[PDB]
This record gives sequence, C-alpha cells and structure tokens, in this order.
Amino acid sequence: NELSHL
Amino acid sequence: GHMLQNNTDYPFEANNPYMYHENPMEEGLSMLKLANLAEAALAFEAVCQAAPEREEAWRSLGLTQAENEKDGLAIIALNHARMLDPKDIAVHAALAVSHTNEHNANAALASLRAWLLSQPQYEQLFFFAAPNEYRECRTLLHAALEMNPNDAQLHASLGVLYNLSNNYDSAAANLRRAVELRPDDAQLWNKLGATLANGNRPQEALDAYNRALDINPGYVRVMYNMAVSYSNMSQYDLAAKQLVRAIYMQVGGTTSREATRSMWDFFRMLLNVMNRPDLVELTYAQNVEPFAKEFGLQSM
Repeated sequence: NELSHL
Repeated sequence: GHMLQNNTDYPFEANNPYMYHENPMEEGLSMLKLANLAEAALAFEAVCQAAPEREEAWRSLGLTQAENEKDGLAIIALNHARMLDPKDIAVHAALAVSHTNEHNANAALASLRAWLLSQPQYEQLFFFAAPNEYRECRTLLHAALEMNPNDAQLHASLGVLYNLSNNYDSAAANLRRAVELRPDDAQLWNKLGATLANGNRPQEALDAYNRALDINPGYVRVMYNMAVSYSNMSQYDLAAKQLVRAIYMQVGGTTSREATRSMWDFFRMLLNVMNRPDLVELTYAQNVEPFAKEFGLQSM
C-alpha cells in the first residue's frame, strides 16, 4: 500500500 | 546592518505578489487562520526574502509547508529557524516529523532529542539505521513522561519515535492518548491517522482524518492522506475526489511543481485502475478543472 505522512 | 542572503538554499517562488505588500508576515498569519496554506506560504516566503534574519518567518514557513505536503521545503525553512533560535521547540518538533516522513532516521532522532532537552523542565535528563540514538530517545521520553505524566506532546513525540521504528501499535496508543488530551489539535489527529494507515488500519485512519479536517479544512496533508487511505482500501471514486481536492488546495486554487507532479502521477494510476483512459490522457496537462467537473467538485 501507499505511505501516509505525519 | 541587514543581511539578505542567508536564504540561497531555499527555492523561492518566482512571481510572489506578497513581495509588494507592506506587512506580508501579518497577512501570512491571517491566511493561516483562514486555512489558506499555499497563500500563507507565499507571504512567509516574501518575509524570508526580505528579512531572512527573522526566525519567526522561517518557522511559520516551515510549519506551513509540511502542512501543505512539502517536507523538503519544510526542512530547508526549519533549519534556518533552528540556526536563528536553537531553543525554538516547535522547530525541533516539526523537523522530527518532516524527517520521519523523509526517512532521515538520524536527523529525526536528533530533532526529538533537541525538542526534549531544549525545554528547561526536561534539560536535567534493534533499530538498524540509528540503534543507540533510538534507544536513547526512547529512554529520555519515558523518563520525561514519569516527571510529566499526561502530557499530550510527550505522548505525540513517542508516537513519532515509534513511527520511525514501525511500531505502529505503540505509536497509535500514545497518539490516541495525545488526541484524548487535545481533541481540537488537527496535527495530532493527522498524526494518529497516518500511524493507523501505515499500520494497515485505513478505515480507522479515515475517522481520524475527518476529525482533522473538521478542525482545519485547508489541511492539504490530511487531504493527501485520505486519498492514500481510500486508495489503500481500493475505493477509487473516494480517492480520486480527495486527491483532486488536495491538488487544487496545494497549489492555492487560482494561482515549480514536483511535489504536485508525483500527486498527478499518483492520480494517473487511480484513473488507470478505474478504467478511464480518457481521464488518464487529461492528467498529462495537469489542469484540475476537468477532474473537478468530472468528479462533482465543480460546475460543468
């Protein structure tokens, strides 16, 4: 899956 | 004496109308309160072009940029602020977050460390990429939490630390605590959402992002992150609609892309998987309108 950012 | 050139590492936007204004700092702050980040960033850029010794201008620019999904520019701006004021703890917290996103492990841990030990209340105190640095950060933060239990930002900071090592379960628990303590903090909800998403909990992530958006409706990074969670769950109508929102807002609607160019490429992949080769062809031109209309966000 794709990465989420803080 | 004035100094104009401690800013040559930052790629300033070329045609900045805020350079003509009297008080662009004030205007940037106003644009932030409106949640217009792209616009906020341009005004702060003007201040950093004119008065690159003003630490508050670089801090604000950095913070805005990371919220507008531009970590690289955030880190450049924040490093200036860090030089001009090494005790500005907001700059260190933000550097930790943007470096975590950029997978700069050593820099992230150093930023968390400076975040803690720069505060007078705490100064008395196998993760392969940076193993003993990570252990020291964990230890410091835990020591700090026993001196100041129920502190939202210590729990948030432990959240970031555990994101770095992919311990999403522990990161979530800590960030969950932080939002219970500060439920109107949009960044905390976003941080919790990204943590859940990265730990394969996108449905729960989307609940956190909605809370973040209800607080700050111009929070482009949350918009991006919603696109990502929807795409991770193969809900491509919902992904597409949020991604178009994100692109539009990132560029400041009506207004040097790169950050944008990968979002457009990501959007192309969505359009392809949903069997829309007509829409795919349109992405190459990188104009929002066709998609805003096609996806119900605008007019016709």
